[PDB]
Amino acid sequence: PNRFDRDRLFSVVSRGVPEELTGLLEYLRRTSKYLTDSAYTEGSTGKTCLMKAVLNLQDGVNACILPLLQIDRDSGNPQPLVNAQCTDEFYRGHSALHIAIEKRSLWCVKLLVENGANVHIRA
Repeated sequence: PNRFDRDRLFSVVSRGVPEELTGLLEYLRRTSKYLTDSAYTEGSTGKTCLMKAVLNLQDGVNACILPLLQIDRDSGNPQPLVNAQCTDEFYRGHSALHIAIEKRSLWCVKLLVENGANVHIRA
């Protein structure tokens, strides 16, 4: 439960259960890496864990988002996966804020903007 991989982290966030997220901070402070690294994001497009987390919601609730964002800001590159955007020509610049706004929800927008972001970021 210390060494984390993209696939298992994506499965963890997908279920919306935040109990097994104990270990992200320990790994990030042990291997000296952030959560915005290529090791956790898609290598073809640039999709990150926040993206998969917000693409799946249980009737509009995903409790893992709060622990994920707080741990991200607790340790991360000056962009806490809120300005890190896709790179594929199909979806260049596509960030988490647009994806959150897509599903026709508002709370996710509240949290994403509150923790800080670049609302002017464009795709």
